[PDB]
Amino acid sequence: PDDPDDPDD
Ligand code: NA
Ligand code: NA
Ligand code: NA
Repeated sequence: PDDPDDPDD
């Protein structure tokens, strides 16, 4: 969730 390019984060 913290990383707008990474659906898992
Ligand atoms: Na994300
Ligand atoms: Na950030
Ligand atoms: Na990233």
